[PDB]
Amino acid sequence: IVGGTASVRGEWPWQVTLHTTSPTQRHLCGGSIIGNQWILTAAHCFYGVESPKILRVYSGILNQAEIAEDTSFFGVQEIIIHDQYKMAESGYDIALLKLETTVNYADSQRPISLPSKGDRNVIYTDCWVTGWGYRKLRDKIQNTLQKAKIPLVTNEECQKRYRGHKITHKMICAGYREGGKDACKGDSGGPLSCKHNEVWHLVGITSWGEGCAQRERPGVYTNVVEYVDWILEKTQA
Ligand SMILES: *[B@@]1(C2=[C][C]=C([C]([C][N]C([N])=[N])OC(=O)C3=[C][C]=[C]N=[C]3)[C]=[C]2)O[C][C]([C][O])O1
Repeated sequence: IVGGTASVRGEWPWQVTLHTTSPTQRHLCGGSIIGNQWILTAAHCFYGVESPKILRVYSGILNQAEIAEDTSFFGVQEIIIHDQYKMAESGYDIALLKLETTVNYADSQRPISLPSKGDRNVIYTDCWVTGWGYRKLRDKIQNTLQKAKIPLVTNEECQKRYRGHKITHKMICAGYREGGKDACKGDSGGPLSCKHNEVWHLVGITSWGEGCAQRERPGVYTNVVEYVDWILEKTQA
């Protein structure tokens, strides 16, 4: 997260830090708890991941320093990638992680409500992107969970900033026309949370962008509401 600040413990209880143990353990991507056994994240996070066995999900985490060899974690039983996904910039950058065990909710770890199709007309004015990603470019994973408030931008306006891409209705962008605040490497898969009527919604999933926090280069996120049907179908035993 570029241009953000340190988060408060338990402030983003749905945020998880997804790690890979190969070759040696490290943060790989962000993710959001959406069910007692489900994490919603980005599909491009699993490039090269041949098996869910090397994945480890950590919830109720603020600082990466909290994570040690003796720290409890959730194993991944199954990785579910949307069957139409090819690459982040093409859309369909969404994936589900079925945990080997159930998450016991608490103030430090609880789910985030998915957006309702009857909210597409709703205009979010209080959205934040969070993560342990780079603060600058060519940097490194941060210790403390960073947060940054970022206004959404219309797709028509986003399309203007990405003339070489096709910004579909399954994508949603956010950023300041002057840059400065934005998601960056390591923030992938994390949530874009908007607070509407005292309730938090998982509006988007950090997917891609051009560089980090550049002027006239809004971050691009998966438009979660466009996938509630997909999510139901895939999480229904
Ligand atoms: B992801 C991941 C997250 C962010 C980025 C960013 C784009 N973000 C944005 N502007 N909203 O791009 C870079 O940081 C970047 C791009 C090109 C050259 N240098 C840096 C990219 C990727 O987080 C984990 C990673 C795993 O695949 O994906």
